[PDB]
Amino acid sequence: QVQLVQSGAEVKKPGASVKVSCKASGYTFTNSWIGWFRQAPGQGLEWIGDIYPGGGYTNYNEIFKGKATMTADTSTNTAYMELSSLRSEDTAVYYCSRGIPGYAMDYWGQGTLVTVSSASTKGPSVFPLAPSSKSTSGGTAALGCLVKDYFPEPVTVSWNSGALTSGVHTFPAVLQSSGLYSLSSVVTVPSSSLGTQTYICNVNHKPSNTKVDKKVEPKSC
Amino acid sequence: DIQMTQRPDSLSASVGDRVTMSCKSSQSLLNSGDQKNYLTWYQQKPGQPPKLLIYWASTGESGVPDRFSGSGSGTDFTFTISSLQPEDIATYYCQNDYSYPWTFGQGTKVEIKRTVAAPSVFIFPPSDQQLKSGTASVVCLNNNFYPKEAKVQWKVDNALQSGNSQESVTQQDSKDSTYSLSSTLTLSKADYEKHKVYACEVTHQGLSSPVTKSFNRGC
Repeated sequence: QVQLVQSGAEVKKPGASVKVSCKASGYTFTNSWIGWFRQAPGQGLEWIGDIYPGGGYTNYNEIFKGKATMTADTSTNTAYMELSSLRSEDTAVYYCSRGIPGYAMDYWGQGTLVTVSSASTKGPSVFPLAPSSKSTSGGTAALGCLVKDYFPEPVTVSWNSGALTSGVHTFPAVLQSSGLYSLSSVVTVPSSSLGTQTYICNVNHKPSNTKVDKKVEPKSC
Repeated sequence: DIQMTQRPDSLSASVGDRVTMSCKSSQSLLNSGDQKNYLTWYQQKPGQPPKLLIYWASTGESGVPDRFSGSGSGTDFTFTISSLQPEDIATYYCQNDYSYPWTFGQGTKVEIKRTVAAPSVFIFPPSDQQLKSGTASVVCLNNNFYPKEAKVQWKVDNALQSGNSQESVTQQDSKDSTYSLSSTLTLSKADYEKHKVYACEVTHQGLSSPVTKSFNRGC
């Protein structure tokens, strides 16, 4: 019921600023702290600061003082973290969280990956991986989507708008020589019902505002 | 600031095992006013945000499994899983909640060891849609195997390929503790059309000899 919904991943050029948002619902916005954190892989979790929207009081980690600015808009129950003078090292997943006074930070948002780079965004091409006689095993069939040539990360993939989760594997992206990324997502389903069921991979690449819904079906030879 | 140190950096255990891990702070997290130790434990799985498990060192967050518990005081703390379940694979972080700035340990990654399981191997030719674009990706899928070390080789007309493929492996599965792997062989449409047999050959600890999945272009 408590929900914190963050804005989408973005690429930003060095020297630029970025303002991440955190839309709060399911509780009284002015009565809880919003905490901000970031995480880079291998390098763990860092506290940026917290803000109490009922008054707008802020505490900052000294390492982020002067570069990070937290604000909160109590008319829309949205908190914001602006990070300025962006450098490559600021590439990270930024999280917001909710903390009742006296308690720990809970209900973390889903994270926002900010990538600092001079390279322009590029949306993915999405291709089907059709089920076939070469993807069957004992009455099941594998099928998928190949999501090629995008930048920066991340791409998310769901199947059938989130109603198909069992047997799904969405793989970590790989770095191509070009500096673009690719990934694949597959799912195993019953072979018996390939004729009656419809499998759609829903691909979202927020940095380029690209959404693709690709139907994946057995193909006539 | 307060430095948090966790040990071990990672561990592997079997389902059902009792698992413990350590978190040490450079300064005491014991609050003299209310006698609480302000240490928090989070669980984080790949691609997900941290999930609150324990606060005030030993108070379980509502809904957290009984098998999880925090203990300790002052500068020395422990997190224990009494009976490790498949869904408990994750990195566990401790956090100083005592004084600003809040600081975190670098985590303990909990992994599961289970019985060997050979991969199920599938292959996908390029889509005609991709071919129109001038490129051809052939994908080899290795599903639900253990341990993670599977080796894939691509052969085109029985010739071993080098330099034209990429692969990645999943995180460990939270239900069956297996891994999966996807490898993509990418060629120009022109090169793809010059050869007939496309094969991915897999070796794995659960296979006595290699397993190959292949197709003939245009068959």
